[PDB]
Amino acid sequence: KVNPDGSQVRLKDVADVGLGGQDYSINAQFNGSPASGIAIKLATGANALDT
Amino acid sequence: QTPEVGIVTLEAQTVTLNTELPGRTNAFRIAEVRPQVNGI
Amino acid sequence: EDLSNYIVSNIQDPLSRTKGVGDFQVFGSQYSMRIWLDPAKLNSYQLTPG
Amino acid sequence: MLAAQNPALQRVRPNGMSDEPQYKLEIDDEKASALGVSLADINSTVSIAWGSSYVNDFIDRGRVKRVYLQGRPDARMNPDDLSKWYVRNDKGEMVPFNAFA
Amino acid sequence: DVSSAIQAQNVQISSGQLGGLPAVKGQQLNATIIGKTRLQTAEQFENILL
Amino acid sequence: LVTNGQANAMATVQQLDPIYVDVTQPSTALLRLRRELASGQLERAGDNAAKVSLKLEDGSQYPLEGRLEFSEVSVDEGTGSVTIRAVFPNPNNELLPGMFVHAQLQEGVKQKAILAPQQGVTRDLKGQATALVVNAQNKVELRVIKADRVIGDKWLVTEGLNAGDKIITEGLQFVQPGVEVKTVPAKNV
Amino acid sequence: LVTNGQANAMATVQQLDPIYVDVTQPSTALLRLRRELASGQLERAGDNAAKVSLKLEDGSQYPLEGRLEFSEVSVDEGTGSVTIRAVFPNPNNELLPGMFVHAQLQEGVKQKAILAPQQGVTRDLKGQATALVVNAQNKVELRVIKADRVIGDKW
Repeated sequence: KVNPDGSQVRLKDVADVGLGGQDYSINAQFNGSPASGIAIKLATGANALDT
Repeated sequence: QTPEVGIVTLEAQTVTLNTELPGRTNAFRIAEVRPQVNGI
Repeated sequence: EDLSNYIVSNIQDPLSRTKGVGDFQVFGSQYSMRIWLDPAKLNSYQLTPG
Repeated sequence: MLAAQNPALQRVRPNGMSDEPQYKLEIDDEKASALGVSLADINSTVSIAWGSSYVNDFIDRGRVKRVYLQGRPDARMNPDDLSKWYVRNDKGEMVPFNAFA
Repeated sequence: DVSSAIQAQNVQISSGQLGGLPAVKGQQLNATIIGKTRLQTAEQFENILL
Repeated sequence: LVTNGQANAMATVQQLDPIYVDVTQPSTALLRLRRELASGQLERAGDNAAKVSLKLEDGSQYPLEGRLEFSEVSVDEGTGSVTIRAVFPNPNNELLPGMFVHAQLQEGVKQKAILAPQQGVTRDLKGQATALVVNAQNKVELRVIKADRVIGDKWLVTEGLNAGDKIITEGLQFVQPGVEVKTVPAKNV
Repeated sequence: LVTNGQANAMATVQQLDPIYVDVTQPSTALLRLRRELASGQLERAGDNAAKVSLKLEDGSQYPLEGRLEFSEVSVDEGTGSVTIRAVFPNPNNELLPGMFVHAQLQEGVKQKAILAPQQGVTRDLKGQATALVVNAQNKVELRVIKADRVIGDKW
């Protein structure tokens, strides 16, 4: 919002913005260290070794 | 065999810290004429 | 979150166009810049989150 | 309970989840509409400030990603922090949730 | 006005969660918020404000 | 027809040889300024503590300058902004009352303001500002710094970087953090 | 031109060496507070029923402390809130009239209260809170409980 006398508000004054995840629900860890991954499921009607 | 980097060493320096503020001008002396008498 | 962002933004799609991968399950997700509101400074300027 | 004692069965197990406590707040629409607060502004306020709504998308390093909008982890935590969120009515002032919910 | 009222009285609000991630470091409360819910009986659409 | 004491005007009579400017700053910046003065980090401006430089509607700098006065004790309700009044001389009528201008009032001086160039600062994947620094024994290193504001065409870093240290400006596409290389002074000094 | 008793002002001559801080509070919370203070569950005693010690908009504390004045007897029909003003001294113009502040007015204490952690209590099918308790002969029995306020991470 901004009044016509020149005084405005910004999103930096209302909220604290910043980049992060879109869902903090699941976050794995491998062998002690922080990690992540992508669990791959196989397509049906196809073998596993070529995939 | 190892490439070189173009570098700029920085040292201490004083600054002035300007800030920018919006807002519109108004005149020093506005005197809108008002009649304080009646007639045509 | 950063090395989940890396796999979602770079590794996932070439690993998804490949032969015989039907569905993924990414443990985590990418970046998405979030706007963390607080109602104190939201009352300070007479504003609603809409 | 009836199947844990049957000796022909082993490791009988629920595949679901044992159920949680759930905080169901009672929005009083009558007092909300009697104080001038519109009934869509309260829905938008609750949905954005609690449920991390979806608005539009932004570009970072050539790949399009999305933008979420949710209240801070301080004023979202326990049922004492339901009272912090404020809703503007049709007059122009701010009306708290603990006045009518 | 009646259509825009009953598009706003019986909405199924995605109404968040107590202690949803991310949380304050060191608090162990979790409960699902049930906000509004869509009405069921005839005596519940009977009490719709206009 | 005209009656005794009308509400509307009749003919606006005004002079323009000085012209006021009504700029507004938010109260968060004023409270941060009051916190930085009492601490040992920032100081009073001094002798030239009152000059203000005007940026016009088009962006070109107004050549003359004036003084500011009475940072007002009142503050608005629905916006929360402290108004600041400045006075500008105007010999040739370039300024008109009603333009949307940007004043530039100064505050404070920094004693140890560690100050990095612009082409040595590049954002990483997270979104925070980082710069490449060589070590004492000639090897590069990445540091997480914080860039508060930019002045001229050079960043004003606050933490992370230090006094007398070094920042790579030319030759950024051949280095990653860890490879050992030797110091060579660049072009822009 | 000016006239006798015009609408708009000409100059606002404020003094602010003490200040007033109008502080809102919704009527439902004050009604619940009057209920639980008229009950024997809680008491308000001591000299600390008048200190406020407000904090500013950005979370910075205010170094002085003030005194709590009257409470307004009537709520506002557009917001449902009483106003409770207070008096604060600022010797060097620390805060300006018209800001947004948070009062921290101390309600009262509860002498010899017990706190249960959040890992212990879990709700029942009706809505009654309960907590499993080990007896003196080391047998677990069920006991209902009434925990409604969370402080820290303990009910």
